[PDB]
Amino acid sequence: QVQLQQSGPELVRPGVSVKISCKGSGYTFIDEALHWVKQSHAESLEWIGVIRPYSGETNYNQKFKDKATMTVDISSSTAYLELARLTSEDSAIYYCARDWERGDFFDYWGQGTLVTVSSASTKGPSVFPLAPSSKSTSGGTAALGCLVKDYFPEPVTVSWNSGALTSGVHTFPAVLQSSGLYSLSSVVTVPSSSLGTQTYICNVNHKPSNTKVDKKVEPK
Amino acid sequence: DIVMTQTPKFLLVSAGDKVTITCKASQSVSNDLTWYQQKPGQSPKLLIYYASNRYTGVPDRFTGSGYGTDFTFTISTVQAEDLAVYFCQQDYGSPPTFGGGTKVEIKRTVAAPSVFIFPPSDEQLKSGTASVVCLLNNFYPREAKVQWKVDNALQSGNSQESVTEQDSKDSTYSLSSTLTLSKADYEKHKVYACEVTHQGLSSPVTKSFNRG
Repeated sequence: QVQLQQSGPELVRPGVSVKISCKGSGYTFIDEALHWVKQSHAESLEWIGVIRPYSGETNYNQKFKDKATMTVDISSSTAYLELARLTSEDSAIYYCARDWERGDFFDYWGQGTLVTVSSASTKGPSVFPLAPSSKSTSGGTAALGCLVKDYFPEPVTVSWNSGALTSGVHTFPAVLQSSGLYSLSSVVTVPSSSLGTQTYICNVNHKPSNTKVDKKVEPK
Repeated sequence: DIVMTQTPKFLLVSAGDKVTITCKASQSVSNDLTWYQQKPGQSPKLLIYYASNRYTGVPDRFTGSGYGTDFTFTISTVQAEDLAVYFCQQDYGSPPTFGGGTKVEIKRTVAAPSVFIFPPSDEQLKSGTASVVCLLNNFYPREAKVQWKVDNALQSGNSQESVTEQDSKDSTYSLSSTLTLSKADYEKHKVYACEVTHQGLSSPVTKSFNRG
């Protein structure tokens, strides 16, 4: 079916430009307009503009025209959004979206691209075990986890057993530490009897540092 | 530009009950009004277009009505998985503009947290820092008070909390509280304790360990 695949998260220094992308598949790319939408804390959802690949026509929200530029590569089925002279107010999730030819409303959305504008350097996470013990058992269930510490920028993704374990998993929202680095934990509750038969591995991926780390969490 | 005003900002509703969300436009927008649902960590999802038409595959419990400036989104019988921020959006005048969102929160019975404590790993101590993690699992309501004691001394200014979004199936929350100490300070003390106060508990619950 119709899919909009966006490029990964980006850390950008203030005053530097960034170009993010959106690849469409599952339809005739040239025939359909693509829209860009910003989502931030301060201003919620805001429409940035629309590009029509078939004609090359572009239209901008007047608020965004100065700093945003839309382009497309029809051969690679990819639309691009360039954002210039970034400031902290530009830190946001940016979506591309299709309309349903019934006006400017959006039936298919990309997964979003997180842009962080900051002077702080990229740092990949340190991943430590939260080992199950008797101090983390409750009847026939034990809690265990991974501490994903000291990284920048957001986001990280965490899975368990390469996605084979999803039930009972809680991955906490990251918190910004006094150091200016993010930290989070991901935890899971499992049968205490499985602790000797099934191994538990957390898979921690931090795209801005191009790191993937797998940590086996065992009773200490 | 056309300003879209959503009310309420927040609502708390029990499963099976009705949700009514209103969107008001700064000028007439005909029937050019759309409603989206946005669940945590996801892109918005189209539910209602042309003010009152259900988009493809959208359940019958979701409806929209209105014309002009005053619009209504309804969940007739809300389900636990319907927790989300709902947005209205006009596409009558350029630029298309969105309302500020309504966050739909689920009410359920009180559930006490299960509390677990985690010492720092030996691997971490090598770095000169120790993190102690206190986990409160699967509780309701979100309101909770968590305190740290180190050799019975109350800690202040060296811990941070994180809370999950409400679970889409059981409507509960989980919370972490993380205490950050230098390795030196961690090694100077013996008893590490996390104290949890919650409505589902008759008195506070403490989980602790002894270093070593």
